Amino acid sequence: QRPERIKTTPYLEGDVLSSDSGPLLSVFALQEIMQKVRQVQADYMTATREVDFTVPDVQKILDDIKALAAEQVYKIVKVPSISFRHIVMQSRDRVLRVDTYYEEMSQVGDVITEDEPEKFYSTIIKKVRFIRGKGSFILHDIPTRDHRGMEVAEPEVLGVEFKNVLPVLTAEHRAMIQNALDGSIIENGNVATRDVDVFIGACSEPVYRIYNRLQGYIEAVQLQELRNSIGWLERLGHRKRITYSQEVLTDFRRQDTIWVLALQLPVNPQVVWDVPRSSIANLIMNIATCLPTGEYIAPNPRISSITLTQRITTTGPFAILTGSTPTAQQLNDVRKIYLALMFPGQIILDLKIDPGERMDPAVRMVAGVVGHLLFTAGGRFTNLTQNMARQLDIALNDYLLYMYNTRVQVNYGPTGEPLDFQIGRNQYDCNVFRADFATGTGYNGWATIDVEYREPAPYVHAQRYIRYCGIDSRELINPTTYGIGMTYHCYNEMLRMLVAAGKDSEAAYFRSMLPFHMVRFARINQIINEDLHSVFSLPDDMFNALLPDLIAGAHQNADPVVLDVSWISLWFAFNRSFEPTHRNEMLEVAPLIESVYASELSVMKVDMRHLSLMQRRFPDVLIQARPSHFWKAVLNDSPEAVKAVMNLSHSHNFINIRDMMRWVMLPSLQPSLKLALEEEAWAAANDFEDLMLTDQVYMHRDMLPEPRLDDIERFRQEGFYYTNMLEAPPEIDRVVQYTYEIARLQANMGQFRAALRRIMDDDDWVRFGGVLRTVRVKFYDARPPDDVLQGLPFSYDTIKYATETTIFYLIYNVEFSNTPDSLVLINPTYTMTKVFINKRIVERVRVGQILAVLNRRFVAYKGKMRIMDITQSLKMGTKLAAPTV
Amino acid sequence: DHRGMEVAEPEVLGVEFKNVLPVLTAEHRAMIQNALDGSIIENGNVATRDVDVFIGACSEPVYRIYNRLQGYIEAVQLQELRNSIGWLERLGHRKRITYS
Repeated sequence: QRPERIKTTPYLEGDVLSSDSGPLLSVFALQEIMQKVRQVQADYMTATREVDFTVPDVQKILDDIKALAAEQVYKIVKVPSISFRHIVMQSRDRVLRVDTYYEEMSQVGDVITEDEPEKFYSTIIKKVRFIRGKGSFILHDIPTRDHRGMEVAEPEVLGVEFKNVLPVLTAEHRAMIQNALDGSIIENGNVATRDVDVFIGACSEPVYRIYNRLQGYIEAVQLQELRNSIGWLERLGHRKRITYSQEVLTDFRRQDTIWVLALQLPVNPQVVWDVPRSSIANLIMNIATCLPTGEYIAPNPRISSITLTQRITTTGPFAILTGSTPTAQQLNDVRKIYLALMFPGQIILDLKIDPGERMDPAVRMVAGVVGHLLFTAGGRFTNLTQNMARQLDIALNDYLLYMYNTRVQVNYGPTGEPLDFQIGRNQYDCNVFRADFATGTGYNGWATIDVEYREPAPYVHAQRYIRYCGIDSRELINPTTYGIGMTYHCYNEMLRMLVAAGKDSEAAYFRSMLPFHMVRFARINQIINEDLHSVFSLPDDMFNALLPDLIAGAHQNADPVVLDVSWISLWFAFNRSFEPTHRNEMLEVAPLIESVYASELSVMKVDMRHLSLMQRRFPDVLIQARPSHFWKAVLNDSPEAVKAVMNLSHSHNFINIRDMMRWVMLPSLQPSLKLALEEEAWAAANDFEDLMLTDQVYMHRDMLPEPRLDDIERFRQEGFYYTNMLEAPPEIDRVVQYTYEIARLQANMGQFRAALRRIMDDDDWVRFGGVLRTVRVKFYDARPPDDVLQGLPFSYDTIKYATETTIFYLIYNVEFSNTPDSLVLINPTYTMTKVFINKRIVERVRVGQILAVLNRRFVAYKGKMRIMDITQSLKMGTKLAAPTV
Repeated sequence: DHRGMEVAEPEVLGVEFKNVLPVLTAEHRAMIQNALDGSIIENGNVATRDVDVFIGACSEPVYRIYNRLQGYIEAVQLQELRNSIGWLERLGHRKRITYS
């Protein structure tokens, strides 16, 4: 089906040794990363905080991330919720109308205190989430009826409840209310073949804001964005060379369907790579979601030995090594070697030292020979540290200087550095094989170009093409040279140096084994340039800057993971090739996962950015705050799958204040429906008055009124009531301004009570500003208890400044038996506290204006329509009919 | 934490005045509280690593020993590990020993 796996000669056919896949290798890498630090901390004495290093189930986390995409942020209801109610007095033509939104809003979060900033942040987040959840809804299949040839909405869909006020009315007011009810006709309702119903109802302003924004977003995002997303998926599949079926997607849209779309494919990769200390997590995710499934193939057994007669056979130089089998640890080290090879700069190999083994000394020398032509230490990226390179150079020197045949002449140089000599009759110089990271003189990438740029990529962050030892992937299909002509510079120099050293049989063996080596790196290049291209790959800037930081020893934010291997593992990995067989199971699903992850991260970031200014806005309320407090507050109300992805390497125990403060400032966002709704709700929540907590609290000595009851029915009709609600605050003059510090200092000196009493006797006003307080609302028909009649804004426990305050509405009731002087007392009663709110909550309104809140325009889809979520169809394998630009 | 900046708790300071607070009057208690709130810790950089620095109380010989130990640690962190590892590498090259 694909021409690069067609084998025409038995040279490339060998027995299967083992197999590996992405889900196994990711868990293996994480386990070997964590076990190393566990062993190091166990062996030596360490002084650090107690943290447990465990390994999670990556497959379950990926499944949870995928399942997160099926959730919906909106609701479909027949009627809107009630937003207005009424309270009926003894009056016959006046009622008290109350807006229910503020009353439900006042009881959402915990009471604000002066010593728990985390609870304050949690309360703010919960209030914003409640506003967003209530705001977003879509109307569908509203009930209507017929009246005089017009379509009239039922009273049920209207957001006003007025059933309890009907009996107390009179004939004229009932007729007026009935006429007002009958007048709310459905606009353009007399025509057929419609799609929406337009009418007039009542709703609160903050909910109306999110409703309008949601309707606008539903109208805006349409087939064009879906076409763009499918086109981007088509380009990505074209790069990945995924096969396509003969089924295509058209742009036909049924007359009874309305699409929604909450995600987009062109994900800004920066949002992924701005997360602090996320290199390990991104690498693990990339291995988990992109690595294919393949098996290891050994070379053909006939390359080493051939038979001329039954008792005459050619013998190879490494017959002892090739007649050996690995153990489990050596197999693990071979897997580590291949894992380091398939990721250039993010994984770096080292050496493992332990005295628990007895190995033949020739194994180390052969490994030192193999490592020079197996690994890369060039001038653009490296696969190993400097120490391993030095050890390999020393091993190569030991192999060269040890002779089991007749000795050849050698001339030593002035310095005592390894490989500093000339060997052989023709005086071949061995100084070029010593490691030099500036040019990569002794390893692969000696005189070859291994990183190039060909075409713009679907992912803008990664544009590089890797070519190990100069092999292009097209050489397996359309070669440009014969079998003899396949070579490159470093390997040829290795062969010539081996010949000059008097070792001819080893040179012949390597010359025979070269094409298998070349084909193996061709397959590795194809794998790294075809399937591993994803968001979680390293950007070009960090990839370029990795090597100079390692050379200079400077601090870097993308420190590679370093693993160790054994000597025989180099030979074992040299005698294998990785040949993929199946593609990854989740290859065509990953971009949706990345989009969901980016959208959740963007929502979290905007929440942090909006909460970061609270200390600057209100200094006295958040004295003991840190960024970590609202960090925990934001993390406590997020999906757990995103947190699991973000904390693969147990990073959250190590971020300090500066790192998270840096991350919040970074301007990168991924737009989505959830982000738009959250931003709109946050914009509606900038005014703290809508959140029902304020600092306009006053104290002024006032008298509970004693009206003259000279005409009982007149007093009943006028609708007398009392409240501590201030319709307008007093002037800036004749008021005094108190502060938390001033009040605390005066209270600690035993002077607060006297000062307040002296102010009160002067008939002035005092403001306890600077501190937000939770406000509640209560209604009373009799005299309220002294807990609220003579309450105070502060409590004695030193004083507590942030104490909740209750606005109370007292309703007067009189009988015919009351004398005109039946409410007067010799000693007056006093009430202290008052609260001013610029909004309008409870109003005394005449019965003729009950239905005067009908000033909102509502559009509702009909009963024949359907609303579907199409975000699950955004898969890589889908191909559209008419291509886009 | 106070007013957006970090302070040191009374325990980490090298004084003991827990048993004198009960008998203090209001002005003296307020003054002591303000003075305690006035102990701001700063951040510093030694051996390309960040540390906290603050003000405390100690006796002269103990402070001298502690200062010498701190200076020795600071000098070690930027020269001695590198010098020792280089010497290990040279000795292992000479005597044919591999050091981990």
